[PDB]
Amino acid sequence: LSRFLGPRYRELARNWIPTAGMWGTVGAVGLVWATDWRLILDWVPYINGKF
Amino acid sequence: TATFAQALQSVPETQVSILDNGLRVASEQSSHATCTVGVWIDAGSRYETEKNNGAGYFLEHLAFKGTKNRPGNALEKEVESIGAHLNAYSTREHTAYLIKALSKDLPKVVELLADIVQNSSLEDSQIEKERDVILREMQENDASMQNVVFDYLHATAFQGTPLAQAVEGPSENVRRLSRTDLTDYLNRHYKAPRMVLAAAGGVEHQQLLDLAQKHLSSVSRVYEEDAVPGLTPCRFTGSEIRHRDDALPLAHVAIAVEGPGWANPDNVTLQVANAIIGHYDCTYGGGVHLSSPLASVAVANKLCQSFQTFNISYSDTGLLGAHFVCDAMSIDDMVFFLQGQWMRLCTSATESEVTRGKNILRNALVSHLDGTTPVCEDIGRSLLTYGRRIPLAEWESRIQEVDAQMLRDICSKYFYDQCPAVAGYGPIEQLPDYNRIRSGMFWLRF
Amino acid sequence: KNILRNALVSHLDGTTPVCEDIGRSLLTYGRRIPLAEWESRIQEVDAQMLRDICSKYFYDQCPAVAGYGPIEQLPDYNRIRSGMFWLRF
Amino acid sequence: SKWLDGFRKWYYNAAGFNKLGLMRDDTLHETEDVKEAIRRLPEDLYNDRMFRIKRALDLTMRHQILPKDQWTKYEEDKFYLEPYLKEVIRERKEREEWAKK
Amino acid sequence: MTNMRKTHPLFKIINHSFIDLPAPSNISSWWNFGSLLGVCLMVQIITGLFLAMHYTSDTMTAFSSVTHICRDVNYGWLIRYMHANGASMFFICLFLHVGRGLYYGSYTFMETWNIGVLLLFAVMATAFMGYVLPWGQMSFWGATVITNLLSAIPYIGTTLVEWIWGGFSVDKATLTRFFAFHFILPFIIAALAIVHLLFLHETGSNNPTGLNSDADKIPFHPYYTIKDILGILIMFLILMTLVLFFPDMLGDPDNYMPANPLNTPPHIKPEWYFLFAYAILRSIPNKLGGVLALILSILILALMPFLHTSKQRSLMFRPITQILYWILVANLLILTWIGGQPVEHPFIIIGQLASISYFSIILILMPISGIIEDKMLKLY
Ligand SMILES: CCCCCCCCCCCCCCCCCC(=O)OC[C@H](COP(=O)(O)OCCN)OC(=O)CCCCCCCCCCCCCCCCC
Ligand code: HEM
Ligand code: HEM
Repeated sequence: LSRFLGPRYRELARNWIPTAGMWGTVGAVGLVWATDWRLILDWVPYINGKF
Repeated sequence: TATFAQALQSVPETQVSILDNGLRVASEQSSHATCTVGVWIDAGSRYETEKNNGAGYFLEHLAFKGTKNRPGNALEKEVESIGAHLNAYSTREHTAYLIKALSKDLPKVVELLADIVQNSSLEDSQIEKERDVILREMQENDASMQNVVFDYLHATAFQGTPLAQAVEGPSENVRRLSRTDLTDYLNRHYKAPRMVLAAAGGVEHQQLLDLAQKHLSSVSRVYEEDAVPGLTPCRFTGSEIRHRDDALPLAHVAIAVEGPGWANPDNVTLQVANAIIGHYDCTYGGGVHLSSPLASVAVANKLCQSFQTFNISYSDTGLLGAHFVCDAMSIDDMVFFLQGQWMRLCTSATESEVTRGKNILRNALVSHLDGTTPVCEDIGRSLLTYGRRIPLAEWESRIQEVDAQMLRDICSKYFYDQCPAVAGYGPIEQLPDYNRIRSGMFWLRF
Repeated sequence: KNILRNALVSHLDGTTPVCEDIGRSLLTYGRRIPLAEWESRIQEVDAQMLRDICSKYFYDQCPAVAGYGPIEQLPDYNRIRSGMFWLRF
Repeated sequence: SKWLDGFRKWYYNAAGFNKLGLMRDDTLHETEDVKEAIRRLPEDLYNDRMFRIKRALDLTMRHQILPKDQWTKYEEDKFYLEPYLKEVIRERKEREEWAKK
Repeated sequence: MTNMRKTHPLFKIINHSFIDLPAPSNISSWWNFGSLLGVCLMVQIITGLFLAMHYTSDTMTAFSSVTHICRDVNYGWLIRYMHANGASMFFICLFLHVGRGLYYGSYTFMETWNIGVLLLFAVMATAFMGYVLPWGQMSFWGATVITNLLSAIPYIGTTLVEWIWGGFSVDKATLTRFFAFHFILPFIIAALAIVHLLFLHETGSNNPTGLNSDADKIPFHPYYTIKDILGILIMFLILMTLVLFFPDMLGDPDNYMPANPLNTPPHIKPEWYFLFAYAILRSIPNKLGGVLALILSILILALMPFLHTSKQRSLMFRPITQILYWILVANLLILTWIGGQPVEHPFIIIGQLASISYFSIILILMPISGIIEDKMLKLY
């Protein structure tokens, strides 16, 4: 995959890192919320009252 | 050799003086044997109050039909006698009366311009003849589709303000205005502090200043009732006007957002953004190898007949957007691709396209400032809008300070999640309505 | 029948097609068939024997097909041969 | 060398597209570059190529091959598509390099 | 005007898909097989529907209902054995369809290939739970074994297996939900087959030469109409001789005993179409690694379009990769044989070498062979 090895593609990747990281944060928060994961929701203060 | 920097700094400076009336007198000297001398007045359709909506246009028609000192065509006989060219134009904010002549005919030309600004005899028979002329030229101007589309865009973008109304005005006002309305408009909006005498080419500044002292001194300087007009900001409205007429062969669509204005420097950055998108029409020889992605996809998919980008600026407002001409069955696709390019400039601007846009803007500015007429035009607009003539070195500095990060920041400030004004004319059924365009004004992936 | 009557009477007009018809008639039939005989043979034709003759020469017969030009959408011989009969009949 | 050339003729006969009358460049899979090079061909070579492809498809349809005198011999297998393919490949690399920088 | 076949909106879909569809003239009998699959799918559904008219998904009466179908329902033995041997025939036709797609370069139709891989996963899951349904000894113990390999997944596997079980082991809830899922999945398989045909008719179909067959194309009707009817009739000959003459040569005898959780069989196997995957999983001496080996075996079957490094499409003119392909098919036969054998000498080392050679042939040897062929044909 040597097509995308250049300064323009590196600049595009660097520009799209924070949006992808924010979407990964969205996915992780949604996964923890939907599965009701005890490894994280036991640490958030207001969520502790339902356990 | 000399690089771009000292070639720009070797341009002669525009020297500005001021008379006792407040009339600005600005000139720039070159080695040409010809010259362009014009008068720029801060008076357009924005200063009209819907009862005199065609006063500037109709005065622009009447201004060459004779004065008190030079009655009738003898006046234009004089501007034939030296072989000079006489032009005038009116916009929504500025009016210009300019003469291209030789250098040695510099005094009489200035004297001629003096008559045109303060001695115009408005004969009633000439008023009727120019009324019929204005009616027939509106009857040919509505055949030109892009003027109709840009007037529709101005109307729907500046609803309820004096910036919606056209320069020509409605036809009822053309049938209605008399000589006294023209006299009141002439005594209200032709004030000496709102006037610039601009000269470009083979002119001496001291001789031009002496001629302005001789002829252009004591124009009015006084509003005669202590009733000074004030410029009022215009409300922008995200809206849509759709003039459907299916018998036309081609459709013209303009989409714009609110511009920053004359004095806001990020205009320069926005100009670079326009240079990334560029212009296209069907006679361009580039083929599929055009650098603009919109032009390349238009050639590849046979979508548009033409498109262009505009940054129209008025006093702290403006319209920034794109106008395209295409057949009906392509319209929606064109809109989609156009919006994608805007969002790419809001999200994924790279350094190479920014460098290309900066080079295109440098070429555009220097190639536009060529000849005595566009230099005089730039001097008049610069003294009316900025209050000073911005030199090309300052433009080059403001261009070279633009990088990709501030370009996508300013583009996100002005394009992303903004309500546009849409004006369509022709077979525009497949032109999407306001929800689809408004949803295309942002991306769900940012 | 009216079209055929008008066609043959209009064709036999002028010396050249009459001589042409005489030459073909004596070469093929051995005699010149008079035009009243043609009219009698036309007027003896009704819908029943037209159906019988068209079924004998047309229905479920293998045709000869010639094509020239952009004939890609010209159907196969199997499709044409299937179209030379009806399943409803 | 000569042994490699003889083994390459043996592999050419073992490949078996000469038994259908096909050339080397007829058997190329139509990628974007191959379709562009086919579109750049002159009409005589284009018509020859598609008649050869149609005849090969007909022979494969009836599960037969050509007579041995009608086989594409090794020394008359002219690479007609190869310079057009090199032109298309080189200009695609140029466009890729320009988009890369 | 009266060309209803191409103006009626319902009839134009059948026309465009089966009558005026331009098909290559030179496609062999291998191209019949996918059509057979659709017909076989219909057969399964029909037999299953009649098998659903007398079967109860209760652990105390599932075996009793199967015996009541085979003994008291008129021709119920015929319907049951047509269903079982039609599952076997479906997997035979799947294997030959996939082998045609691998050999003739048909995986370059990437969307059709991926929808096929999803279809293959759905059919394997459907057949597994359908084999659990008669509630014999081998059904219960195969379900227990396969769910334990699912429980090999770390940190979520055990809770997922007790969620799928509906309890502590394979029980009443597992059998009833397996009946529900075994009913509902073939209709999703039919919808995915509609998507399969949609993508293929979008891209057109391939020919054994791998060339552009646009110069010589024929209508689907009546050529491939009568050719696929001949193929359906041959397939029904093989299916009905398998039903009426050798009904138990593919099944297992221990499924004719009722399910006993106290008694375990001496050797536990799945059916023959899962035996190569069982041998692939069983060769690696780890649980999670074996489950990943099975999943990645079907996933490298999905990954096959990214490994094509040849300028020719089909293997008709590629003899070295032909040899490698037949070695791969031979290796799959060896893995199917090993999957039905217990773990003694030398079956462990034979299965280990078979799985290693399988992954090495698919992942390494075929693109290297294609590069060597491109060198030998003087392409570059
Ligand atoms: C050299 C020629 C053949 C031998 C001498 C015989 C000459 C006869 C001459 C008369 C004409 C016969 C007909 C010719 C028809 C077309 C040509 C042909 O069939 O060629 C032979 C064939 C392919 O040869 P080719 O692929 O061109 O060789 C590549 C080498 N560079 O096939 C071969 O070359 C042989 C391939 C043998 C492959 C053996 C594989 C063994 C291993 C299988 C393992 C399977 C199980 C794996 C399990 C793993 C886990 C335990
Ligand atoms: C929606 C349609 C289907 C229904 C309603 C259905 C229903 C049933 C029923 C009730 C049984 C239990 C009776 C028996 O044991 O023979 C069964 C068994 C089975 N089904 Fe299906 N089935 C369907 C489709 C399929 C499909 C598509 C396959 C895969 C090809 C399949 C594979 C099997 C297998 C392997 C068995 C076990 C046969 C045995 O051991 O007796 N079924 N099915
Ligand atoms: C559920 C069972 C399946 C059905 C009903 C099915 C149906 C079909 C049908 C009707 C065709 C067109 C006729 C033909 O060329 O044989 C076809 C072709 C095809 N199928 Fe499937 N298919 C199935 C499984 C698969 C699988 C598992 C794959 C992926 C490995 C696959 C990939 C393909 C490909 C690539 C073609 C194109 C053949 C070519 O043009 O060479 N199919 N299928």
